[PDB]
Amino acid sequence: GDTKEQRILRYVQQNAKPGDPQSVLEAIDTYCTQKEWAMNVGDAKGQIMDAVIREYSPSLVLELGAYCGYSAVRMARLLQPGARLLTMEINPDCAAITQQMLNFAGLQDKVTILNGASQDLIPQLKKKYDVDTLDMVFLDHWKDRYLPDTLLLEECGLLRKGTVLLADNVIVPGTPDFLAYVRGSSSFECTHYSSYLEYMKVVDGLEKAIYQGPSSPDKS
Ligand SMILES: COc1ccc(C2(c3cc(-c4sc(C)nc4C)[nH]n3)CC2)cc1
Ligand code: NA
Ligand code: NA
Repeated sequence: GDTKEQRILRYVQQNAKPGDPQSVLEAIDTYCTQKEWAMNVGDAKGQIMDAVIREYSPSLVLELGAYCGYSAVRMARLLQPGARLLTMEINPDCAAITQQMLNFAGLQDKVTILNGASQDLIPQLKKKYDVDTLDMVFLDHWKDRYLPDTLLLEECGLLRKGTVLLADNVIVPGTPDFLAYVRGSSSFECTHYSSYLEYMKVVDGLEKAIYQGPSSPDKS
């Protein structure tokens, strides 16, 4: 039984070149803009992601919401040797697509795919995936989970001063609880990157929130 996600993967395999992540990105963006809409960061937002990756040169990245693997390919292709992407995907079939997408792109050695819910997997990272702290987190999963998973990352000790969080769709459909919290909290230094939705003629944006450390207890 044919699914949209299988169709995306098929289009890449036919038209992109194996071992060429850039051709894979172009294939998906072409498919989604010309053939069939799909939840896709798209190339405009993708360039903001690229710039963030290049600026901070993360050695360990956590992605929430891999879907078909476009963002995983986008980020992993800019990771240095020894750098790692951990990506989480709650749907088993999408997780399988993401693995095949990364395999095709030649990036499978840089990426660990975890199939499960963010709130179940995030607390296992220190013990099971030998994580200390994360250099960067990309949020693009269920929008009502941005705030609680950010709070969970903090309390699990996975954030350090300087950790970049980059969150997509903070305007459309919107994550106002997440935005209120990080912008108002002194634990996060925030900036907003506006970008037009490729399909919709509505303005969206990514929020970049840089962790400053835990807030200090009240003194004497
Ligand atoms: C209806 O809107 C959607 C639907 C699906 C998605 C995707 C997604 C979400 C997750 C979740 S959810 C959760 C609690 N932990 C994880 C890891 N993995 N992949 C991207 C496929 C994003 C937005
Ligand atoms: Na998105
Ligand atoms: Na803030």
